[PDB]
Amino acid sequence: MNVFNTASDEDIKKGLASDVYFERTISAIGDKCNDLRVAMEATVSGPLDTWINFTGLDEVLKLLEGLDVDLYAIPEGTILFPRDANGLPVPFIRVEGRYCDFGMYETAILGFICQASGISTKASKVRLAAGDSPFFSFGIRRMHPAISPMIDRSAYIGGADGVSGILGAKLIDQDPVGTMPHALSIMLGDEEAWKLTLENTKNGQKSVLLIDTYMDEKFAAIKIAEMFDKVDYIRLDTPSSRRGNFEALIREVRWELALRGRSDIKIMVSGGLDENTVKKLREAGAEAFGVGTSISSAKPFDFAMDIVEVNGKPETKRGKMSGRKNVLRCTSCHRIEVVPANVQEKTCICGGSMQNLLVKYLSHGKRTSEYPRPKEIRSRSMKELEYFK
Amino acid sequence: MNVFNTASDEDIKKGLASDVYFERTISAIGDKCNDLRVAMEATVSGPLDTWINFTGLDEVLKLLEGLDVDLYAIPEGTILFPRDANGLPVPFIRVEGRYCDFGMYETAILGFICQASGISTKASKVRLAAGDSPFFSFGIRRMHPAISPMIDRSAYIGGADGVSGILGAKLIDQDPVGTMPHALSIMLGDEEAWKLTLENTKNGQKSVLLIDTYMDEKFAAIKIAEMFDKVDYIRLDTPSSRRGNFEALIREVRWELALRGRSDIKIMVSGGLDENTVKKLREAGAEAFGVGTSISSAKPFDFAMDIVEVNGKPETKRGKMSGRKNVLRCTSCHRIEVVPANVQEKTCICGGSMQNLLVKYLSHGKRTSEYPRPKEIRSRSMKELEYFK
Amino acid sequence: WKLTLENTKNGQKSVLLIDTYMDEKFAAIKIAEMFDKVDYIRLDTPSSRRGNFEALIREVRWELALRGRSDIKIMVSGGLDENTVKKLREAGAEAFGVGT
Amino acid sequence: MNVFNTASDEDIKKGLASDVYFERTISAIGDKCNDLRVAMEATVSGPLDTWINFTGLDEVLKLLEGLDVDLYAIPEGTILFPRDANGLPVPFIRVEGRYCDFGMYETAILGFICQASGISTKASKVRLAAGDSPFFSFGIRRMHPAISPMIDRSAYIGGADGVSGILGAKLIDQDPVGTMPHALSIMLGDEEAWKLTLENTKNGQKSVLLIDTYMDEKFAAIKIAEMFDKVDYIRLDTPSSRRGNFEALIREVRWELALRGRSDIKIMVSGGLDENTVKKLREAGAEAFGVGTSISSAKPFDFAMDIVEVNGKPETKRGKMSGRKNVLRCTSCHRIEVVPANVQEKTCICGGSMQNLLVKYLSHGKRTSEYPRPKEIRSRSMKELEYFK
Ligand SMILES: O=P(O)(O)OC[C@H]1C[C@H](OP(=O)(O)OP(=O)(O)O)[C@H](O)[C@@H]1O
Ligand SMILES: O=P(O)(O)OC[C@H]1C[C@H](OP(=O)(O)OP(=O)(O)O)[C@H](O)[C@@H]1O
Ligand SMILES: O=P(O)(O)OC[C@H]1C[C@H](OP(=O)(O)OP(=O)(O)O)[C@H](O)[C@@H]1O
Ligand SMILES: O=P(O)(O)OC[C@H]1C[C@H](OP(=O)(O)OP(=O)(O)O)[C@H](O)[C@@H]1O
Repeated sequence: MNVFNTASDEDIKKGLASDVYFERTISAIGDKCNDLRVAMEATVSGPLDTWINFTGLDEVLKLLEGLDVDLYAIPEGTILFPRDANGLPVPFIRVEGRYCDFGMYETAILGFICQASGISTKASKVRLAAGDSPFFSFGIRRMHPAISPMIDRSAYIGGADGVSGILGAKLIDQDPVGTMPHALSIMLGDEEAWKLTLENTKNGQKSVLLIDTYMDEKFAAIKIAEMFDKVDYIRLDTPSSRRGNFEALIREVRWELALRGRSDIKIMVSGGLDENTVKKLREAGAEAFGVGTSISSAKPFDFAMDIVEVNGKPETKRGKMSGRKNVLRCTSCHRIEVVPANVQEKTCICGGSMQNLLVKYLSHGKRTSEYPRPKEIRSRSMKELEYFK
Repeated sequence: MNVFNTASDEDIKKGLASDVYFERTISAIGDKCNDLRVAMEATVSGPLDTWINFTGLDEVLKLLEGLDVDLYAIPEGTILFPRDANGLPVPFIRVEGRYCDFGMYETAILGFICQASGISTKASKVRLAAGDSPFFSFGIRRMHPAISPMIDRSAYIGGADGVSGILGAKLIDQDPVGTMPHALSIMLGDEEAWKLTLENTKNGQKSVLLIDTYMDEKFAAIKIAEMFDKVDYIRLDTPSSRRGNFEALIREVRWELALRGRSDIKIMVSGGLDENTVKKLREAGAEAFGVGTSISSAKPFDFAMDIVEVNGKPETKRGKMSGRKNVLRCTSCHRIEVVPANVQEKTCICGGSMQNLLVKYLSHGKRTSEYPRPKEIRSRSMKELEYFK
Repeated sequence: WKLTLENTKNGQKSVLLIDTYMDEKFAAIKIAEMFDKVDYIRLDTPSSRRGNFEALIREVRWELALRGRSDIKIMVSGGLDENTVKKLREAGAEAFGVGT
Repeated sequence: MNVFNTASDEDIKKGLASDVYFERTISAIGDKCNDLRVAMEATVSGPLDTWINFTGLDEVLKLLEGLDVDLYAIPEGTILFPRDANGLPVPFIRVEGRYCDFGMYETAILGFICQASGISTKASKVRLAAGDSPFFSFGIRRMHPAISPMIDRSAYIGGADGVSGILGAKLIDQDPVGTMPHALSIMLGDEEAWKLTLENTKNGQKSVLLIDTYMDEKFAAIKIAEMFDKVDYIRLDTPSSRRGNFEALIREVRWELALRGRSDIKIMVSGGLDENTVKKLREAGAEAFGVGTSISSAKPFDFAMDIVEVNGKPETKRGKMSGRKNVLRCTSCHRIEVVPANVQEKTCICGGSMQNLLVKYLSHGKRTSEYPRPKEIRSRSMKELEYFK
């Protein structure tokens, strides 16, 4: 109950950020609440035609910490498919305890991993397409500001080299990235805007000039070459109506610059980009990318949380598989097999042994380890992404 | 800088929930900041093959209130296309003042109207498809909890009769909606779960029994008919793997019940529904719908904010149209024409006059009127939706 | 443009090719504030620059009207069909150059 | 200004075969005409999803010869893509001189290389499909007679073994090809027509009998086998309405003939054929092909001519790349790189060096060499086609 239409940390920790049916149900359970011990696993019902970059667990731990519950989960930054080598739904997190003790957090728990995972996953796809070239997350403006930090966080972990959001950058412990806007050229004109921008580019940072405000990207690039020398990048946000063939335009520009002996001036692009768009433009000559919407508004994975066991006995509903289970992965080929919890390791043909990926993060509500910082996590994520081409 | 990865009301009001390039630019503008008066209009670059249910302005006013800026906008709950009768981009909100005075809020302003509008718009499409039958917003679990209230808000305004979120319901001033979950049947069994659920259904509320936990929807429905009498609804969340032909199953169930003289038992459905899904199931016999994901994770409209005027003179970049402008609509056929601000009304062939829709909400940072409550807004929205079949 | 206007004769309408160097939009504004008796503005916009020709024509027509020059008609050419011509005429074009 | 609606050699040399805007413009340039030295290169805007067999330069030289202009160009019969290994538009001909001196010839210059190149290119595709079997150009009847010779010329150079046009054949210095028409059978009947045709087949030429006039190709073939002995070919122009499955019919015919010990009688086909049609029929058993329309009316490449330099300084418009340039090709793999004129050779990975393909054909209006005859050119063309499967 704050200024904007949002739930505060307090609200979500109090369980006010959830569906009423939960508390109403717990209430209905009454005295029986004490003798109701369950284990619930979270699986992906959502898109199965893609792998996923798991992200958002950090938020889950911050919420369940303190409650008398054991919590297992796959570490953020891991990349794998929603179904194992044999089509078994893979459980990303498991929670054990009194149903009534944490049941009202289903809503929040899902929310913390659904949207985030979609975001980190899209960034990963974009990462693969950007290759050795850098791309940055510029999409918070597309979503509610209240969640601007988690977006950049997942984007970063997903593979984004940098991030534009102030708070998101703070969260990942990196300096925000940002270039002069069109606004500047509209108010002061290109010449004065570029001068101001070059004069104000500081530290170990590269100068970048926005050139599609008024002129034709081609002639704007020439004008800049003959007007300034120390300019690292030329950024193009070319209006879609002007974007007849972006690839061709980038080439035209690159040739014109080389002709004037300025092949040193790199080219950056932004505005409505994908893994697809990014890949084709990088092949055209682009070396820096600004990616937003496609990542920030990435569709969320449809995670579901279900009781898979009741007071030690396997129990579920139709469409779900009962029993607590582990997620074994080949330390070599990364083959994955979902198995019953009473199986820790297994022999993986080709490579070696399959060890469990599901790690215990909470024990009786207490953190079993120190949670990794974002940079550490995206570090894992990139090694992880290496296995997907 | 709070517990979860979110920006607090304080953070966003301080402008910490934005791209660094803004402050960095303002800073670069320096002394010139005082003599830089601009007017920026917000237009939809996003999906143009659809109309839109504008929503989120409330958040914008709560943010800009206090600043020396005049603000015009189309009222939330209005429904129209992103381009006028002649393909001119329609401006949904206009802001006038010193660029440096509010420039850092571009990020937040967009975020407040992009995601929300997508949500309210999808709910509207779902509304049209539900007809006289009720549908509720059950999708917050799919997104970050921090924004669970704004989601239900837009969903409600979009046409949802009810909402499941606790905070969202508080915000719209309506009681949250919710039915017994599968969890209850897994822990206590159907028989005991249905009894508990019927015993705990109170007030002017209708009883609803979740029947797809263990049995076949068909036989579960029969068992319920011969077991209880006062049961208003039968809810089916049938697992997709069991959903061979949902329509056919609903019919099978409805016939079986009628045969046993229980045609009074209505049928509710939920789980992966659209305007499409909802329409076909309503034709099959469903009378109540639970809709989530499709609405809560609805793609956002790609709003852009651009300077359209500088110190009284028309000014913009390529791909944008300069000058402050009004949005005139036929009070009859609702034909829309974007025109230069110096045109208040116009004659609309067929019907009568075209009046301006862009209303001044803030004058020098002060609210020019009392903002409508959600119910009032969705009331407008439904009259508005009436014009679209 | 000066040469072209100076050499337009007889019962003929002046037409200025504006997509050589600038952005059609700003080139149109520059022309409005620079010359008065100009009957047409011709756009042969390179395909690589033709992201959405229809939208560009509109942008241009609005900009000109804003400056009270709605009298300046718009002509188009370059890779046109019955299809292309029909959609551009609906966008605002009033003269077409059709070849290939 | 002659009998038919055509421009005579005189008319085109006088520049009457062009758009008025040229002379009108030159005139407008006036006194400035003397100090306007430009270099214009011709590039393909046209179809880029295919390689091209350049043809028509011969006509260009015959027109520009005499004028004070230097002219470089890729030799006719060369085959390559419109864009180099890196997507740079490839210039096929360059002209240097006073703009006013030759500017009015843009129209004609393009016309000479646009239509022709399309024709030679299609013939090349047909060549590849005909394999070691011969195909002839029979399509002049589809286009205006005034240009019947240039059509056969390009068709020949493209790979056609022979040509039907009288003048075109004269131009390539080969005897025209031609078989008895249906007309003969309609006027005299098959029996008398075939006799006449066999009696009048002379020199080192093969007898060919048109058999689809009256009978069923199958029985007509049998009748011919048992009626004549020295018959080299059986030609089928089967009406499309009778062409249920041409491939199957050819087989039926070939079997019937073999059964009667006449497998020596080869089969020729014609009428609405492509690279596709030709390939499938050759696999069915056809050994000779008559191809017209598809080649004679082949779509033209959309060549454009643009000033790429003005008085020694690089200059162009948007969408074009400035500066005079060379077209380097790997003498091995035939990799192509468009480069600035000040680069003659380059090292081509894999194979060896890349030499320039753009050759100087005119120097101050004077031929720098003796132009190759058609046969010589198509000889080059076939070696050239060898690199494309
Ligand atoms: O999140 P980003 O990747 O930065 O892009 C978000 C918007 C903006 C950009 O268009 P605009 O520049 O707003 O205009 P237009 O659609 O005309 O190209 C792009 O086409 C997307 O629709
Ligand atoms: O937001 P909602 O409309 O409620 O639905 C969100 C999820 C859940 C439901 O599937 P599950 O019941 O989780 O399982 P399954 O996919 O197997 O049907 C549906 O198919 C969507 O994927
Ligand atoms: O016969 P017309 O209708 O006049 O047009 C013929 C060519 C030229 C024009 O392109 P260019 O201006 O040559 O270049 P681009 O293809 O890059 O647009 C058009 O796209 C056609 O391909
Ligand atoms: O240039 P050519 O390859 O020789 O073909 C040109 C025409 C003639 C032939 O049909 P006809 O024999 O005129 O009649 P039909 O279409 O009925 O087969 C073929 O189908 C093409 O349409």
